[PDB]
Amino acid sequence: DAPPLTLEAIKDRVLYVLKLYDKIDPEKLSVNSHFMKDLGLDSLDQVEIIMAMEDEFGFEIPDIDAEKLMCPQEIVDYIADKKDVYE
Amino acid sequence: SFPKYKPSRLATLPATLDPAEYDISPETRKAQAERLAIRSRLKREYLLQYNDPNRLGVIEDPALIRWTYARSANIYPNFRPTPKTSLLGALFGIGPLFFWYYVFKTDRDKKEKLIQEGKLDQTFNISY
Amino acid sequence: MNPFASLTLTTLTILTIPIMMSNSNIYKTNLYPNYVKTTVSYAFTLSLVPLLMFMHTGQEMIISNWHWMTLQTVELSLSFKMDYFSVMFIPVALFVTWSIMEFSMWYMHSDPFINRFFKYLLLFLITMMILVTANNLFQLFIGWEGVGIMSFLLIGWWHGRTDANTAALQAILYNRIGDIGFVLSMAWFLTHSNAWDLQQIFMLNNECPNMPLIGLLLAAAGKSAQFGLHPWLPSAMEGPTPVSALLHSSTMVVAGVFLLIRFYPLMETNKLVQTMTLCLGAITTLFTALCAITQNDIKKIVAFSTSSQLGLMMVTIGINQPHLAFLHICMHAFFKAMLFMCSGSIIHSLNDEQDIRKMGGLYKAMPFTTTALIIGSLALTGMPYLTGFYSKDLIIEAVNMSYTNAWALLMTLIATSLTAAYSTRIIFFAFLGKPRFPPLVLINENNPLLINSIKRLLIGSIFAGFIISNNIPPMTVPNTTMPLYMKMTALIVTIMGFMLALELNNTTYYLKFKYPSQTYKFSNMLGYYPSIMHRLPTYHNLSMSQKSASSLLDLIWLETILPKTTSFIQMKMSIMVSNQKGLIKLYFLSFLITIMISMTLFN
Amino acid sequence: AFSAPAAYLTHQQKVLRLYKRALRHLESWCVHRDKYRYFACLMRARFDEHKNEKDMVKATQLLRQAEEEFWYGQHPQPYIFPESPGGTSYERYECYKVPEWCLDDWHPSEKAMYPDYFAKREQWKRLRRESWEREVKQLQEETPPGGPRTEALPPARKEGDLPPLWWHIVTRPRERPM
Amino acid sequence: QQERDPWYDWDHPDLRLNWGEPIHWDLDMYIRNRVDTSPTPVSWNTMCKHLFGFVAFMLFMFWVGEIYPSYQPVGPKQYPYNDLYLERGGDPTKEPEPVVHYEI
Amino acid sequence: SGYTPDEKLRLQQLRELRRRWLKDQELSPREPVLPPRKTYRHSIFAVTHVLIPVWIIHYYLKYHVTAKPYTVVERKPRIFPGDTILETGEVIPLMKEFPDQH
Amino acid sequence: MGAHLARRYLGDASKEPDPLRMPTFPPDYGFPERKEREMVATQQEMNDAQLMLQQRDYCAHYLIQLLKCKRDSFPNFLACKHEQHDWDYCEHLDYVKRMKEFERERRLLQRKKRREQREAEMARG
Amino acid sequence: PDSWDKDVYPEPPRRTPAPAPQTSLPNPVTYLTKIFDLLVDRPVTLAREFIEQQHAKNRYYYYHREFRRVPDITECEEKDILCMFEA
Ligand SMILES: CCCCCCCCCCCCCCCCCC(=O)OC[C@H](COP(=O)([O-])OCC(O)COP(=O)([O-])OC[C@@H](COC(=O)CCCCCCCCCCCCCCCCC)OC(=O)CCCCCCCCCCCCCCCCC)OC(=O)CCCCCCCCCCCCCCCCC
Ligand SMILES: CCCCCCCCCCCCCCCCCC(=O)OC[C@H](COP(=O)([O-])OCC[N+](C)(C)C)OC(=O)CCCCCCCCCCCCCCCCC
Ligand SMILES: CCCCCCCC/C=C/CCCCCCCC(=O)OC[C@H](COP(=O)(O)OCCN)OC(=O)CCCCCCC/C=C/CCCCCCCC
Ligand SMILES: CCCCCCCC/C=C\CCCCCCCC(=O)OC[C@H](COP(=O)(O)OCCN)OC(=O)CCCCCCC/C=C/CCCCCCCC
Ligand SMILES: CCCCCCCC/C=C\CCCCCCCC(=O)O[C@H](COC(=O)CCCCCCC/C=C/CCCCCCCC)COP(=O)(O)OCCN
Ligand SMILES: *P(=O)(O)OCC(C)(C)[C@H](O)C(=O)NCCC(=O)NCCSC(=O)CCCCCCCCCCCCC
Repeated sequence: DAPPLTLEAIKDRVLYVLKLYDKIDPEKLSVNSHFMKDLGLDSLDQVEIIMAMEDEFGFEIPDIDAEKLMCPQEIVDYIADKKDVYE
Repeated sequence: SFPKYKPSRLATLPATLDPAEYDISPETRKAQAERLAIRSRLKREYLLQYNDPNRLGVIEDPALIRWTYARSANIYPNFRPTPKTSLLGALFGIGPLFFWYYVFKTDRDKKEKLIQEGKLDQTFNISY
Repeated sequence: MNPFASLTLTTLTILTIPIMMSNSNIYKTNLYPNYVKTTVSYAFTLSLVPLLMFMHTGQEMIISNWHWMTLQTVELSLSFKMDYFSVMFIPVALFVTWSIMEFSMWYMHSDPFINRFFKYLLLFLITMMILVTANNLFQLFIGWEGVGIMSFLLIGWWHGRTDANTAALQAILYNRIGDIGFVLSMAWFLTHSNAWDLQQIFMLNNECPNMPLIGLLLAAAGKSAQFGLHPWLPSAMEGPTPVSALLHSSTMVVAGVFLLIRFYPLMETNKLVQTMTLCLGAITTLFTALCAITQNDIKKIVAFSTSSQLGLMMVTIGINQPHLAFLHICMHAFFKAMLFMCSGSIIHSLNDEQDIRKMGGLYKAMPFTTTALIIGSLALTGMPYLTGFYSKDLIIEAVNMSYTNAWALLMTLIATSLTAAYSTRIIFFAFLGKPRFPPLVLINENNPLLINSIKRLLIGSIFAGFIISNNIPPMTVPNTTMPLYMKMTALIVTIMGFMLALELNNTTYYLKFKYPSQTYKFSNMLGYYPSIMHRLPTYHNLSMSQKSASSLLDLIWLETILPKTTSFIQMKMSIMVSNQKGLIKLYFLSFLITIMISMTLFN
Repeated sequence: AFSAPAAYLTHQQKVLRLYKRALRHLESWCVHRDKYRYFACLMRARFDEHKNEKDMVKATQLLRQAEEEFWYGQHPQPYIFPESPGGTSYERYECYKVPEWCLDDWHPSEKAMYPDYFAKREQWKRLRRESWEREVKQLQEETPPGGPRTEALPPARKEGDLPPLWWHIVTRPRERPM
Repeated sequence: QQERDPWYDWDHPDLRLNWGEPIHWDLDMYIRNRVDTSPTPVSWNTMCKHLFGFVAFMLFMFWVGEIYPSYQPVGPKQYPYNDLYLERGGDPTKEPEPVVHYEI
Repeated sequence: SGYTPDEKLRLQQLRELRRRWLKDQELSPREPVLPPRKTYRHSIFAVTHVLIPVWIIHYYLKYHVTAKPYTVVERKPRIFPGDTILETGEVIPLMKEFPDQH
Repeated sequence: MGAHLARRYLGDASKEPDPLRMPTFPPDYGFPERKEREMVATQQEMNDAQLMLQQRDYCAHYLIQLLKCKRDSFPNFLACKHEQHDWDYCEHLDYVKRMKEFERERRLLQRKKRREQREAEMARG
Repeated sequence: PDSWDKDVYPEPPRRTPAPAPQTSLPNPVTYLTKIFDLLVDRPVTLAREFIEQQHAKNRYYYYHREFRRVPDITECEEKDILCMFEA
């Protein structure tokens, strides 16, 4: 019924959420932008980003895996792997 | 400040409210590491067997075998007629029998006495 | 002859027909759901015909076609009672089932076993028809157990869900307590009347006693989920939405009320059982409404509303008004099925989301669903000229003007107010306000199947109570004279509930946060009944089953008394006998002792 | 679920999990988005106020008090995502998940109904059977003499190898198998 | 097993068990289809007290309402022919005690 | 925490293998190879499914069920004052003259 | 519901009537000439019409007329409004007669209380 | 059929009131009765006529077994097995 997800759509949506975040400069934001190394965030900000992704995609990321997603590309890979997206 | 949560048998204490979860000694970390090591060893053995391509059948579980053996075939050899066991067995095996015997005997005696006195409504009772 | 019995039996037979065709390529293909829906619609028309026949001359018949077996002086035969209740409930059930089947054609489109789902729905319908048309206690029990086990199968539709499995088992347990009551009633009736059929039961039981009527009441409470045995109905929402719409709320949970209606002569004869029925219904409706007003799952809210309506029906039976209960059964079937269909449409549109805290903006997002749900909630609360007006208003008026329990009357009024309150909660948290669902908007309700099914159940939520109430003969004396403040009691309490619920819902927009109250925690946690009564008795029974019966008695003491003690005694005696050293001096001395004993102590 | 657990949760992990739980329960209480944003900002203000604390004993005491406050003030019926454990759609499709070992019990006619799929399946089976010895050798080379100390598996060091114990992870059933 | 962690990668995801680990003596009782000991938002004693108080209060008020019933300021319903003596099954041979109703 | 290099590399390799597995799980255009082996619909449905059961049941009731006593019992029709009994050509008389109540 | 419940339960239950035991006084007590109620429909007519035993009250003839009207004009169920109104008015008159009986019992009980209190006062002094 | 004894199975005479309509609307019950007679009753009557014609081609009879009266247990002597069996 619902249209299937794709890698490009997942990347677009996660970058959309990150660009809507007010503590991230959209011009310096890319899929390889580390949240703490080159974006200057901290643990609480990373937790809030993970929660925003959970709200965006309508599913919960366990805390054991959420503490390791430090890149938009990593978030995309996790979502695609969980949703069984291969294209 | 806030009302305290009182744990029970069926309402066990949550892990975030356990006082021992915040008083950690270096020995506790060693115990946790040992537990993790044991779990990892068991997991590695199971995963090797599970991912073996030539395996065709059921991976026998020694823990399951021990549980089934202990619950069924290991009870009597480890039984000693202590006063507790004697009293509990006598109660739970005899008391209900005499209770039901007394109840049914009283009921049937009352019914028989009513029938003999001829004051029991037995009309339309032609199927017994 | 007469086209009455022939057409009733023909409706039953054509209902049974597609089950036989389940072993064919029609069942193997994807036309089976449409085939079943067409069969149900044809059955609905062919059942409408005898309803027209009854409303003209009031014709009632019983058909005893097949003789099963004669137990000496008791004859059990396949008998059908095509009276007013049967000929009025069959078309309503068929109409609701037709609408639910179309809704399920739309809804369970991606399910690999949609054919099996429709087969199970048809089997449930057949069992319900058997229960309704049964003329004797044995056939009634057959229908009872058939609908129970079909409910068990359909609640656990997703076999991989532990919650679904435990919900199905819990429903079976409560229905089995009800069956205990039913079997008590059957045994008493056979023993004291030599009959299992209603005609001879009514002929011989001029003053029905407490034991059989309490058995019937217990069976009805178990089936209709009254207080004490209620929690299975809210937990039965683990199944697919079509199952909740058709089976539980509409047609299955009214089985206990229907059973109590069928024995209304005996209920009239007794008084204590009437009082107990009234009290049970009052406490049930009050408790279920109070739990409903604070739930966040829409299916659970509708389930608790159904339980409250069942409690109201039980109250109506307790005040000696059997026919008003039947009228309420029909109207409630209509608008409750429509409400469940609307909730299912909302859930499907929002990607299997069943939380009003995530629903929002649906007033303009989903126009037709919003209209249908508003009409259903107006009918549920007793809008002065909808389907719910011709039953609930009369029920409230009859409760007011009766020699009943004051506490029961007060609880009934409070339950009506709480009904308005939770209807307001559903509407406010589901349709008004701003969206709270995920940004990807997949809302689409333009499916002809969904639209047509909701539309058919929507015309019946406006123009059905009027027709039904104007086309039935008067079976009760009306309450023409009453005070003005009592004539509009239902409207006043309904408006009070509306206003209070709306105020408390508007207070949620304020930027103020406070911790919950004891009353809120009690109401949201379902009164703590599921926790205590599902943890303590189960733990104690499962503990005594292992500690006492299995280990202590079977594995230890039953082994110790007969076989182990005898074996030990024999082993000790064998050791004593055979422990001889083979010394001729010793056993010749034993020979001498034996000789002396035989010579002296033997005369 | 995809990550091997550690022996214990550090203080940072404990406070982050408490923060996420508190935010989720606050969202459950604060249904509307603006109210939730206001109170979530207040909650993060509290966390940032307590963020800088050199005394670990005092930090642990604050964490314990915060956990007690959360347990007292938690939502009795918190929001749960439908597919998450405890959700209304949790484990719904577990009955539709059928494995490839069931798939290889098919009849020859059924297999002939799908000719192209089973050629690739045979290729996958050969690939699995040609790597098991290398996988077990790599696993036994990298383990400490006592045994594994964690549930983390090594990757494939060589170009022609595959990460050991990959078959079931790769060939697990789809989340919507039917 | 309900108390056990749901997000861990168990060897038996439905039972939430690992291969080789010791099995509780009462696993048959503590499966997710049976007795649950998971923590509750409200203490067990408080829940029991509230439930018992609610049911006891309801029973007491039902008894109070039974001994103080509600009715309407009307007389008994009047029926003809000796309060329908023959219609309710009275013996035709015997003559019932007359019941006479007067206008008012 | 974060991804160690070993964990990241293993995850990358597993993702590659899983995506290739799913791509293989796709089907071919030819893949399902089957063996070689409405007024009309509603009319053919109405004759059998409705007309045959009603014929069978009417035949069973009129000649077998009603061949035995008391198998089919009908509640007697309600007789009102001022009526005509059709069986015997009888006339059931009217009631008294109602006193007007306004 | 009503003030009578409050009077009986929070006042003088002796002066308030008992619904399950009334009437207590003789029907002719205070009525020099009282007319027995008249029943129009006969027992045989009610039996043939198969009225329910609760419906076989003194208003049964209007119910019989309503049933005959409804049966004759079957397809047009919006027909017997006049018969329905006549039956409702007859039931209303029966109910107001019951209310008159209740009020008579109430004030007879209070008159008895006044008389016995006056007698007690006379006996005392 | 009425192949049973009316005295053994009594049935009061059936009084059916004559139809006296008071409205101009047609009777759907009457129309449906006509349709039922045209579509069902006539075909089943024809089928039954054919079947009964076939039955009358070869007509055979069965009898009700009559049992003689024998002396009863009151007249039977003690330990008289044959008389006891008959009784
Ligand atoms: C052992 C006891 C046994 C009792 C048996 C008898 C039971 C009787 C029940 C009576 C009715 C109960 C109503 C619901 C109570 C629960 C409310 C709730 O949970 O709301 C949350 C829920 C919303 O929750 P949420 O949106 O998720 O957010 C929750 C908040 O975050 C956080 O929520 P919150 O907690 O902040 O909000 C709750 C708050 C606000 O809610 C209310 O105030 C609800 C009641 C509204 C007022 C009702 C009375 C006023 C109107 C009638 C006045 C008299 C009229 C007389 C004449 C009538 C005829 C003309 O209420 C309270 O704090 C206390 C309420 C006490 C109610 C009385 C019964 C329980 C007493 C228990 C003892 C302890 C009490 C203190 C609390 C615990 C300790 C701290 O509220 C609703 O959905 C609406 C609730 C109100 C509906 C009212 C409908 C009408 C009620 C009947 C009116 C009269 C009708 C006619 C009667 C017959 C006349 C002849
Ligand atoms: C006489 C000719 C009339 C004109 C032509 C009519 C159409 C042509 C066919 C002949 C129809 C004859 C009249 C029939 C009734 C028509 C409707 C009517 O009068 O309604 C009155 C009433 C409506 O009257 P009312 O009460 O609303 O009128 C109120 C009037 N005012 C407001 C002015 C006071 O409706 C009904 O009775 C409802 C009928 C429902 C029928 C449901 C479908 C039945 C399907 C049966 C299928 C199976 C058939 C075969 C069975 C045997 C087995 C094979
Ligand atoms: C006389 C016959 C016995 C009468 C009842 C006596 C007590 C019954 C003993 C029950 C034995 C327990 C067997 C255990 C089977 C498995 C239990 C089980 O599956 O778990 C509990 C299971 C499901 O757990 P959940 O709450 O759904 O948790 C889900 C979490 N996601 O719940 C149950 O089924 C237990 C219900 C036990 C019923 C006890 C309450 C019945 C007492 C009320 C009787 C009074 C009725 C009043 C009406 C009177 C009318 C005149
Ligand atoms: C005394 C007067 C009152 C007597 C009682 C009157 C009850 C009236 C009930 C409805 C009237 C009968 C309508 C007949 C509908 C069945 C016709 C049928 O079989 O299908 C035709 C047709 C199309 O069906 P599909 O599923 O789309 O098939 C498409 C094929 N390609 O059916 C329809 O949809 C007609 C639309 C129905 C309009 C909505 C009617 C709502 C009725 C509400 C009240 C009905 C309650 C049921 C009985 C009430 C009394 C207990
Ligand atoms: C006045 C109201 C009574 C209400 C009853 C409520 C239920 C309480 C009764 C049953 C509870 C269990 C009592 C019997 C079980 C024995 C207790 C026991 O095991 O004690 C032993 C030691 O044995 C004793 O102490 C014996 C004391 C009790 C003896 C009672 C009198 C003996 C009765 C003789 C009759 C036995 C047969 C009864 C059935 C016969 C057929 C009816 C050791 O206990 P521990 O678990 O190790 O320590 C726990 C400390 N809290
Ligand atoms: P990130 O990696 O940048 O690092 C942040 C952390 C917090 C890990 C720090 O590095 C750190 O460890 N700092 C010192 C330790 C510390 O801050 N301890 C105290 C923090 S916990 C605390 O203060 C919480 C108190 C407020 C929140 C209480 C929650 C109660 C509300 C429950 C409501 C539920 C329903 C509404």
